[PDB]
Amino acid sequence: MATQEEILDAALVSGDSSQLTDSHLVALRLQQQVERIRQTRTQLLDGLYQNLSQAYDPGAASMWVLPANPDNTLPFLIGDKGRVLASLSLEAGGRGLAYGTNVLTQLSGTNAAHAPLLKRAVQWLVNGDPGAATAKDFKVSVVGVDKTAALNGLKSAGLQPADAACNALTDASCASTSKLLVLGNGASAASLSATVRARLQAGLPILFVHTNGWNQSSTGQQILAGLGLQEGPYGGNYWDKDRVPSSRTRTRSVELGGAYGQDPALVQQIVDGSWRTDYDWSKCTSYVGRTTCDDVPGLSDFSKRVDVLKGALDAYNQKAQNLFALPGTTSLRLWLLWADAVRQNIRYPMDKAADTARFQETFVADAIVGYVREAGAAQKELGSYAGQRQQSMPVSGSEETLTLTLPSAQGFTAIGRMAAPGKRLSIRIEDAGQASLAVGLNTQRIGSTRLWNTRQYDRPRFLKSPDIKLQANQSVALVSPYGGLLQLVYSGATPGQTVTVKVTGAASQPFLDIQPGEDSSQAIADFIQALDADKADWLEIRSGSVEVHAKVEKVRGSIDKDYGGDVQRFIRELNEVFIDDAYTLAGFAIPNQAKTPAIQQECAARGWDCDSETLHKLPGTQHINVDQYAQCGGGCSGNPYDQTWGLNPRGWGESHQLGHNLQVNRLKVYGGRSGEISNQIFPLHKDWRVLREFGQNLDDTRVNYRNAYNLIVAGRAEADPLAGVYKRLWEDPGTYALNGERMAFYTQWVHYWADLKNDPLQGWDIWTLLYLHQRQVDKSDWDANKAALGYGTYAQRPGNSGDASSTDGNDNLLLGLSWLTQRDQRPTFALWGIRTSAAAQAQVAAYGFAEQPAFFYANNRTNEYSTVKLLDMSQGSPAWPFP
Amino acid sequence: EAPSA
Ligand SMILES: *[C@H]1O[C@H](CO)[C@H](O)[C@H](O[C@@H]2O[C@H](CO)[C@H](O)[C@H](O)[C@H]2O)[C@H]1NC(C)=O
Ligand SMILES: [Zn+2]
Repeated sequence: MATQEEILDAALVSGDSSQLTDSHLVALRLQQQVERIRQTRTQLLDGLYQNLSQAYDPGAASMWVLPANPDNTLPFLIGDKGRVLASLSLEAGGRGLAYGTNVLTQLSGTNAAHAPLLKRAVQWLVNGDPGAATAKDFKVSVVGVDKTAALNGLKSAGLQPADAACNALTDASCASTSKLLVLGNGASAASLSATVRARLQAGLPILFVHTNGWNQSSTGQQILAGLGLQEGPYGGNYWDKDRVPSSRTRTRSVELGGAYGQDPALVQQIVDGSWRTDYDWSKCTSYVGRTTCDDVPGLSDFSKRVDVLKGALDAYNQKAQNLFALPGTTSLRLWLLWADAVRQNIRYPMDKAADTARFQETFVADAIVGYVREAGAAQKELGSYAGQRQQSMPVSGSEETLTLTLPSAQGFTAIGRMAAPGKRLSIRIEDAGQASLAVGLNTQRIGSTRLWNTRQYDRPRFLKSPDIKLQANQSVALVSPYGGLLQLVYSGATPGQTVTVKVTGAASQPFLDIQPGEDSSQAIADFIQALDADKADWLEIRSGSVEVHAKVEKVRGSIDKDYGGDVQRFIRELNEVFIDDAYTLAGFAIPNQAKTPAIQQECAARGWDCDSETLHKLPGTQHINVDQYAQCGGGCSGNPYDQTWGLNPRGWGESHQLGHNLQVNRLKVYGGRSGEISNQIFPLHKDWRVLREFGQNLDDTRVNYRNAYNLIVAGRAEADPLAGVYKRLWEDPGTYALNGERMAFYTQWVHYWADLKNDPLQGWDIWTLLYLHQRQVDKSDWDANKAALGYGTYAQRPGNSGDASSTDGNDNLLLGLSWLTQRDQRPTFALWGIRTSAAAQAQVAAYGFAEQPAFFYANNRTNEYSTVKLLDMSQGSPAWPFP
Repeated sequence: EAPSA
C-alpha cells in the first residue's frame, strides 16, 4: 500500500480522498500553508499601513467587499464589528483593490484621514511596492465612474495621474499602456467578469469603487468575481454602520488581516488536539427533550467561527465550483481533505462531556464538506442517519432521464434518485424554460442532529447540503460523503411546467409518485418490490401535493404494527383518510374530484365561486420528514414538518401538523389564542370519519365539552358576561392553554349545521363552506363580490391580522357563520366571550335575520355525535345532561 | 431608501 503522505499528495490534485485517513498529517500540511500565507500577508500589510491612520468610515450607504480564496485575497480594512470594508486581490498573479464605497470622492472630506494610506495602496497597485513613487502623469483609465471626480480623488491623495483617455476594460491596447484601471458600476461590456479577470491576469492593476450605496450591483458583483472577491450580503453596511476608528493600531489591523479566512488558532487547536474540557455544560437548557447550549460561555463564539469556515466553503458549493479544478486553491483543498480524513475516523455516538476531543473535532469537520468534485470519500459510519444499506446501494452506469413537474412558482421537489456515499454523480438540467434551478441533497432540518443531548451526537450536523446552482444544459459532478435524496430547487417557474433531469451514477431509492386520477397500480407494485428488496435506508412518497421523505425502517415499522404488512391499504389510507380528507375539508380544487352535492347546492344557492383554480387552487407541496429525530420535540411544525414515530395515516399528529399549514387568520378566534385550536378540525374530522368508516375510536376525549361548559356558566355570572367567560377561556396566553375547551367552540357549529340540514352526515360541511367563503373574502374583487359574501356594508376588504388583540378573526367567523346559517349568531358568540367589532355587528344587523338564542351542544365523547345534547342557554344555564 | 429588515 502507498503511504498516507503519498495518498494526500495524489488526493490534492484530483480530490480523491477515498484512501485518506491520517487527519493529523493533513492538518500539519494545512498549518504549514496557513503560516506561509500569514507571513506573506503580514509583509504586504506592514508595507501598506506603515504607521498611518487606519481611520476609515464608509457610512451606512456602502457595501461590504469580501475576500474569497484565502491564498490570493485578503482584507484591507476590517471594521470594529468585523465587517470587511475593503479587500485586496492578487488573483491570477495580478494586483487589485476593491472598496465598498467610492472612497475617491471622500479623500478631501469625510475620509481625509485615509488619503495617505490610499496613496500607498495605489503605489502598491501601480508598482507592486507600496513605497515606490508613481511617475508624474502616470496613465489612469477610468471606466464606469466619473473620470474627473476619480482623478481629482487621486490628486487629493498626493498622486499626479493623467487621464489615459481610453477604456482599458474593453480596449486591450489601452490596457497595455495604462498604469491603472479605476472601475465603478457604470461599466458596459460583454463578458464583464471574464474580461476583468483577463486584464488582471495580463497585469493591468485595478481599483474598484462600489458606486451604489448599500444597494447591490449586478455589475459590481461581476467585477468583484473577476478580481476573486465577492459582494457583501443584502443591505450592505446600513444596519451595522461599521467603520475603522482612529484608535485602531497597525498591529491590530495586521493581526486581523493575517488571520482572516484561515482561523489560525483553530488550525493550531486541530493539530494539537487541544480541545476544551471545561465548558460549563450545567448552563445547557432542555426544551421538550431538546438540549441546547447557547448560554454555555464560549460555545457560541466557537460555533460562529466554525460557521465562517462553512460559509466560505459553501460559497463554492453553491456556485457549482470544483475547488479541485481551480488553480491556486491549496488552503481550501487542504481544509476539505482534512475533513474527509476526519470522516474516516468518526465513531458514534459521542457525548459533549465524555468525548470532548472527538466531539469538538467532529463538530468542525461536519461543517467542511466539498460537494462539487469528480471523486471523494464516503464517511465510514453514518450513525443514526443510515447504514450498510445506503453504503452499498447500486448505482446506474448510464444516463437516466426523468421528467419533473414543478407544481408552484418556487420550492423544491424530489427528483426520485439518491447520491450514493462517495460515488461520483453527474446531473444536468434541460428544458428549464424560465425556471432557475439548483440541486440539493436531503431535507433534514439542523435541529434534528441532537448533538447537545447526552450521547446523541450520532449523525452529521449538516445532512442537508447547500443548494447547488444548475445552469441549463451544463453538467455538474457531485460526490457526497453521506449519500442523500436528490431534491430539485426552483424559483421563477411557471406552475405546472416540466423540467428534464439527466443524471448518471445515482442510486434508486424506493419511490412512489401518485397523481390524482391515473393508474398507480404499477407504481405501487414497483414500490412494494423495492421495499421488499430491503436495499435502502431512505425512501420517498409523492402523493398529490404531499412529499414524504422518510427513513425506511420508520415506515415499515408503521406498516407492520398498524397495517399488518398490508402496504396497499397503507397507501390508500395515506391518500384518502389523511391527505384527501384534510384538503377536501378545506374545500380545495382537487383534480377529477367534484364537490359533494350538499356543498355544490349551498354554493350555487349563494352564487359563490367554489371551483375556480384561481381562488381555490391547491397550495404548494407540503413536505414531511419521517426520521429518527426532529427539529424540535418528537415532531416540529413547518414545511417540511418532522415526525419521529413513523407515519400513521390515522394518526392525530399527522393531521394536526398538516392542519397548521392550512390555518388562515380569518378563521381563528382571538388570533394566536386559536393557534393550536383552529387547525384541530382536521384531526377531529378524521377521527369522526374513522369511527364511522372503520369502527375505530381514536382520541375520544380531546374535546372537553364538560369543562368548557363549566368555564361558560361561571363567566356569564359576571356583570359583563362576555368579558367574564372570556378571561376564563381565551385570556390565557399559554400556547396550549385550555386547548380542549377552546376546541369545543369549533365543533359547536358542526352539531349546529348537522341539525340545520337535518342530516347527521353534513355537519362538517360548515367548515368547508367557511373555508370557501374565507378564500373569496381574501382574494375576490372586493366591489364586485362583497354583496354575495355578506360584506356589503364594508367599503374595504376586512383585515387579516393574526394578533390576539384583533377582531379580524372573530368578525369573519361571526359574519360567515351568520351569513351561512341565515341566523344572527351574536348570542352564542357572547356566550363564549368572543368580542366582535362594531362594523361586524353592523353587518350582522343588516342581515335582518332572526336571532339564534344562545345555545350549547354537549357530549360525553368526542367522535360519536349520536349522543350530543342541545342546551337552550337563553334563560339561564341548564344542568349537565349526563348521566 | 432603506433595506427591509
Ligand atoms: C425586504 O423587502 C424588500 C422590498 O422592498 C425586498 O423584497 C427584500 O428582499 C431582498 O431583495 C433583494 C433585491 O432587491 C434580493 O433579492 C435579496 O436577496 C432580498 O432579500 C426584503 N428583504 C428581506 C429578506 O426581508
Ligand atoms: Zn401544534
